[PDB]
Amino acid sequence: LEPGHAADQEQAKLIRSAIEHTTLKSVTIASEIYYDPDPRSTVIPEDEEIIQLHFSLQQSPWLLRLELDRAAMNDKDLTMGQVGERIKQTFKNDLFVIWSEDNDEKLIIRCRVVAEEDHMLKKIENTMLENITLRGVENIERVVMMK
Amino acid sequence: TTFRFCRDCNNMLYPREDKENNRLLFECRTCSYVEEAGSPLVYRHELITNIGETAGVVQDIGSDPTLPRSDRECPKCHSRENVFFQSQQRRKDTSMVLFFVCLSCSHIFTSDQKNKRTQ
Amino acid sequence: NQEDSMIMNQSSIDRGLFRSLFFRSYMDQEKKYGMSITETFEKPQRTNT
Amino acid sequence: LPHFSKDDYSPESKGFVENSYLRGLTPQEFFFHAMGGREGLIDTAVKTAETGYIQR
Amino acid sequence: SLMSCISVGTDPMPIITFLSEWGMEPLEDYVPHQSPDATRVFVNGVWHGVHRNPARLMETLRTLRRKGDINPEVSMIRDIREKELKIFTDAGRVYRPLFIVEDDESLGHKELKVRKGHIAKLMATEYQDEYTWSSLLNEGLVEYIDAEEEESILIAMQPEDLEPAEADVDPAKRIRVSHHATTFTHCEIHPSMILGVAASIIPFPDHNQSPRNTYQSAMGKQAMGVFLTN
Amino acid sequence: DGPTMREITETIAEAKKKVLDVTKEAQANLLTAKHGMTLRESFEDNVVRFLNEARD
Amino acid sequence: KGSRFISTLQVKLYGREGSSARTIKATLPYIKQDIPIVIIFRALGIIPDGEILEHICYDVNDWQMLEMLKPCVEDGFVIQDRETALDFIGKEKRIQYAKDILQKEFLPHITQLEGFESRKAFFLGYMINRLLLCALDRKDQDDRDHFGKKRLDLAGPLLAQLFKTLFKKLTKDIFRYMQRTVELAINAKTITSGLKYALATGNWGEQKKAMSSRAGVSQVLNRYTYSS
Amino acid sequence: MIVPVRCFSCGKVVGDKWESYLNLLQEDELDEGTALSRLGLKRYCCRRMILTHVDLIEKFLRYNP
Amino acid sequence: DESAPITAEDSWAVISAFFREKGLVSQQLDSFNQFVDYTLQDIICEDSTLIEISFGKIYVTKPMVNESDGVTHALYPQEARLRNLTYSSGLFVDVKKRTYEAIDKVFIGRLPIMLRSKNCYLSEATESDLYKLKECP
RNA sequence: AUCGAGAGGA
DNA sequence: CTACCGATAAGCAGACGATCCTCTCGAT
Ligand SMILES: [Zn+2]
Ligand SMILES: [Zn+2]
Ligand SMILES: [Zn+2]
Repeated sequence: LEPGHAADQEQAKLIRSAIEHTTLKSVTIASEIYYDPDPRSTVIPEDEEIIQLHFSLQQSPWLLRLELDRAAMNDKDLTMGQVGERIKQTFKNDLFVIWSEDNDEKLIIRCRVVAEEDHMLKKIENTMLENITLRGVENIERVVMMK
Repeated sequence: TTFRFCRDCNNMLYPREDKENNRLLFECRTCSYVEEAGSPLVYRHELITNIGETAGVVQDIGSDPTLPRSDRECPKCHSRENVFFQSQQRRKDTSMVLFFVCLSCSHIFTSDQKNKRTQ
Repeated sequence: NQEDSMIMNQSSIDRGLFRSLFFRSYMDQEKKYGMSITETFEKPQRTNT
Repeated sequence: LPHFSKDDYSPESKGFVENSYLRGLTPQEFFFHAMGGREGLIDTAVKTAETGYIQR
Repeated sequence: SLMSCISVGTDPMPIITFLSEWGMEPLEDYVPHQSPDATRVFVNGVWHGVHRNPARLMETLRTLRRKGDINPEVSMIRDIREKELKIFTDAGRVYRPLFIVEDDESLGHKELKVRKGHIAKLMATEYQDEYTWSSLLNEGLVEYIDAEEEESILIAMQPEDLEPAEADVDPAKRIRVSHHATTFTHCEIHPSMILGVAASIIPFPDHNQSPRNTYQSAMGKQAMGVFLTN
Repeated sequence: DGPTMREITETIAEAKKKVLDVTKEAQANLLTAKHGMTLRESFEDNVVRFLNEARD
Repeated sequence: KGSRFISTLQVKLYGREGSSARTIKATLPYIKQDIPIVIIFRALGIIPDGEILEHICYDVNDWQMLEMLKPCVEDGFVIQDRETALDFIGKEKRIQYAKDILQKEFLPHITQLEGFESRKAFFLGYMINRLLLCALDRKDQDDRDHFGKKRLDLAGPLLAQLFKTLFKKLTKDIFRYMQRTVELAINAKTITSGLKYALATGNWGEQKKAMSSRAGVSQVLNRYTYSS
Repeated sequence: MIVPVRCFSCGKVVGDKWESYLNLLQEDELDEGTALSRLGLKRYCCRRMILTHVDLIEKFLRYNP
Repeated sequence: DESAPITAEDSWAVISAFFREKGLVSQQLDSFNQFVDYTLQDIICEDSTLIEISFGKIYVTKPMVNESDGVTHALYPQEARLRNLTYSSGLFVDVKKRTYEAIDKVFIGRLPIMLRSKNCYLSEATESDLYKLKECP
C-alpha cells in the first residue's frame, strides 16, 4: 500500500476491488432470448414496471434478457448502473439497454439490437458473457487481504 | 425453454418472424409445415442451476443400503422415516445442503434455512 | 551398536545362533553339436594345449 | 470405504485416526494411514529422481 | 490379499436367456418416451434391453447365485439411482468373499446368516481330518464380491461391535467408530484379511507407522529359513 | 498418564463436536465463503484446521 | 472368446465452455476423420431429427440437454437419408465400404453381423447421453483408477494369447504345405518350441520382443524362503 | 532340525529334554508352561529354547532314500 | 444352542474353511484348468478349417519325456528339475480330411504343465506319495 | 566372452 | 480497391528422465 495510508484497512479494500478482475459471466444467473415485438411493451409480466421508465433522465423484436445474482452482487461492490454503462459502452451504438433498479425484487437487464437476426443476438450474448470486463485487471483472478 | 417437432417430418422446428402480424412462427425446413408459438421464450442459458440436484429419486430409493437415514420429521407424512443426500449436481461450487425423502410419502424436503425451494 | 548397527553375543553364536548352511550348484554338459566333435569329461593333462 | 454411508464428511470417515501407535489403529484407520504412507514412499522415489537430475 | 480370487470367466448366454424370460423388452422394441423408469440392463457392457420393476429381477438373480444356479463368481450390480442393472461374467476380475447379512426375526433388524450351528459343523469337519467352504457358499451364507459390486453394499466390520443394539469402557482399548448405519448387507469375514502373504507375519502392524510395514514386507522375502523340506 | 489419557480423549472429543457444528452449519446453508474460495473449500479448510490443532 | 479386435471409439464434444457452436463429432476405425453424430445415426437407420434425440435424451423435459444438441442437428442438415449419410463416410462403392465398417468395426461387441443397427444406434445414444451428462456437470468424470474397471491377466489368458498366435502360424503353414503337395509333415516344433521360449524368457511374443510384453511375464520363481 | 544342545543365550544343556517334553505334553497331558517348569527350565531364555523349537528332522526322515 | 449369532472368534473357523478348500495359489490353478479344460478346445475352432482339412476334439496327455534313442518315459517333476527337462504333456487332435465329392490321432506339439493342476501327477497324490516322489508336501 | 532381460542392495 | 507480406496465433514434435552396486537366466 501507499506509504500513507498503509494500514487504513477500508482504504485497502478499495484497492482490492480496483484490481480483482470481475466478468459479467460471474454475476449472471441465466440469460434468455425472447420474441418481444412491442418496443414499448412486454409479453413478460414480471418486467412491465421497468418498461415505462428509461425514457427520462428503429429497434428489433428480438429481446435479450439477463438475470443477475443479487447475492454475488455484494461480494463485489456492483451497482446495476455500472453493469449497464459497462455493457452500454461496449457496443456503443447498436444495442439499446434498459435495466432494473438496484433494490427491486429481481435484477434484470434488457437489450435489443439497433433478417437472420435470431442468430446474431445469440453471438452477442457470447461476447457479453466472455468478454465484458466489469472492473479490475485481467488475469488477476482471486485476491486476499493480509496483515 | 421447450421446443417442438414437425407433425409430418418429425424434425426440428426453427423459429421465424411474422413481421406483418407481429407473432412468432416455428417452421420445419424439411417439408413445409408451420405452427404458431406457444411461449415467447426462444432460448435460455442458466449458469447457476438447479436441475440435476434431486436426481433419479425413484421408488426403490429406500432399498438402497448405502444412503444414510436421519432422525428428521417430515413436513407432511409426519413420519420419521427418511433417506438423504447432497446435491447430485456434482460441481465445485455447489452448497452442502441435504435433501430428504420421506420414505413414507416420497415428499422431498431440504435441510436449507436460507433458500426458498420448489424442487 | 550405533547408526543402525548391533552388538551380538559371541558365546551364543558359538552355541549355533543364526547359523546357516549354504549350497551352490554348478552345471555342465558335453558339447553342443558336431557328428565328429564331442567334449569330454576327463581329468586333463598336457597334450599340446 | 464401503463400510460407510454416502455423503459422510466426519473425521473418521475421511482419514482422522483418533488413536495413537500405542493404542493401535482400527481397521479403517489402518487402511487410510496405509494410503497416506504409500503417498510418502511414492514421492521419495520421485524426489531422488528429480533431484538427481537437477544436481547433474 | 489373503482371501481374494480372480474370475475364471463363465458363459453369459444362460443369463441373457434367463433375463428375457423374467421381463425385459429387448432393445429394438424399446420406446424411451413411453417407459422412462425402465432400468436399463447390461451384460458385459452389452445393452440388451430395459426392465420395469428391477427390484424383483434383482432379487431373483441374487437368490439364484446364492442357490448355486448362477455361477457364484458372476457379479450383479443394481444401481438404484442411476436406473441401471449391470451383470459381469468377464474373466480376470478380482473379488473377495464375505458374510451375508440378512433381514431376520422382525422387520428390524439385521443378522448374519451363519450361526453357531454352522460353525460347529465346520469344526466337526476340521477335527475329523463333509461340511466345507462350498457348503457355506451353496447355502447362501457367504458371497463373492468385486469392487464394482462393492459399490452398492454396506459392509459391517465385526458381527458384535457392529450390531448388538444399544443399552463402563476400558481406557487401554483403541477407540471405536460407531454402529451409526443400520442397514447392512454384508459383514467382513475378518479385517486382517486385507493383508497379503508378507504383511501377515508382522506382529501388531496396527501399532506400526505404515511405511515400515512396507519395509518389513521387502525383508521377509530375504530372510533365511527352510524354503522346502525336500 | 492415567489422567492425561482422559484429557487427550476429552480434547479430541471437543474437536469432534467443533467439526460436527461446522458441518451441521454448512448443511443448513449458513456457512459463508471466505473471500476467493468455494463454499466447500472453506469447510475443508475449517475442518482440517480443527483437526490439526486437535492433534497438536 | 476368440479373436482380439481392440478398435477404440471416441465420441468427442468440440468447443469449450464459453465457446459457442458446441458440435459433437465421433471417431470411427478405418475412417479418415470425425463424423457429426447425426450422420452416424442416419448412416445406421434413424433419419428424423426427433427420433435421433429420442435415442439420446431419454427425457422429454430435459431442455438443457436438448439445447446442447441443437448445434448437432444443424451440423447434419446437409444430409437427409441413409444412402447419403453412408456416402459421406469414404463409387458409390464407398457406400459399401461404410455399410461394412458400421457392422464390422463400429462397436464390434454387441454384434458384428448384419441385422441390428437399432442396438448400435441405442448404444451410441447411451454414450452421448453419458458424455453430455458430464459436460452439464451433473455427474463426474470417470475414476481411471477404480479397481472394478481393471482386469488381471493370468496363466490361462496369457497362455491363450500365445497359443492363438502359435496355432495360427501352425495353421498358416499347412495352407503352404497344402500348395506344394501339388499332387503328415505337421511341424510340431512350432507349438512346442514357441511356448518354451516365452516361458523361458520374459518375452511374451516369440522372436518379436519389439512387443514390450517382454516385461518378464514369467520369471524364475524364487525360493529363498517359503514366504518368498 | 533336531533339538539344539545347550541353550544359545546361557549354555544349559537342553538337547536331552526334547523327548521328555514331548511326553509330558502327550502322556500326562500337561501344558507347556508347567511342562517346562518340571523339566527344570526356569530362566526364560532356556524356556524359549524348547518352546520355540520346531522338529523338522521328522519330515526329513520321511524321504525314503 | 445352534440358531445363536456368531462371535468374532467363530470367524477363523470359516477362514479355515476357505484355504482348506482353495489353498494359497488357487487363482493360478483355476486360470490354468480353465485354459486346458475349455479354452484350448476353442482356439482350435476358428480359422481352424482349411481349403479341405478340419479340426476337432483336442486331447492332452499326462506329462512325458522323449528319451532320444529309446522309450517314451512317464515324467515326474523331480526328474524334470534334475535333468533340465520341460514338464509338459503332448497335444493330440482329431483331424478330418474331407475330399469333397463335388459341389456342383495327430501330434501337435507339447504344452508345459502347471504343477499341481488337474493334468499334473501331483494333483491327487496323498502326502506319503509326495515323499515317495521327492516333491515336498 | 558379449547382447538383452529380470530380480535385488544402499 | 484487390493483393502482398511481415506478422502474430494456431499446432504437432521430442530428448532428457539418481548414483553405485550385486546376482542369475536365455540366447548367440
Ligand atoms: Zn416437416
Ligand atoms: Zn412425508
Ligand atoms: Zn538359557
